[PDB]
Amino acid sequence: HINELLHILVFGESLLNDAVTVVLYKK
Repeated sequence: HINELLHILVFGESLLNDAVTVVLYKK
């Protein structure tokens, strides 16, 4: 799809890369 390419895209742009570490690093 490409309709949310604007929403779901930013909805978690980097906000995900920050939650993927704290859980992988500091766990």
